[PDB]
Amino acid sequence: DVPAAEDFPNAAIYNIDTSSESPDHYLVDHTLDGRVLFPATGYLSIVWKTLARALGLGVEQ
Amino acid sequence: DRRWKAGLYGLPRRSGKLKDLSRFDASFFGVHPKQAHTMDPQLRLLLEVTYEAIVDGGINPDSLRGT
Repeated sequence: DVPAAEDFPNAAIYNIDTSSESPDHYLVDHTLDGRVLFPATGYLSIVWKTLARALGLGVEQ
Repeated sequence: DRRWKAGLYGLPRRSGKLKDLSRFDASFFGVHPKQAHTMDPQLRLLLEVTYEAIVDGGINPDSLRGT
């Protein structure tokens, strides 16, 4: 890895990866109609983490 | 919390910090006001500290000029 031009200065964005090594691998279990879907509560966790970062606290806090 | 809010990112709450960083006698050192704001606080303090160090030895800094 080498830095790019966008790493330097000039909102929150989350990447949902369902691959095995990815921490979000469990999402592949939530399948409805045979097509995987992001859980309705999945957005809630993302927004909760974003607000927690905005305030400066952890989610459990 | 002079520098940043204490406990940020889980950092230790205690650390040694100078009393004030926003002071500088620019007119003495021939620095225009615009450049004084954009100057590093380390350099702003170090100019004064160096002048104090030179005189602290009883040596007028003019004697060292040109050496």
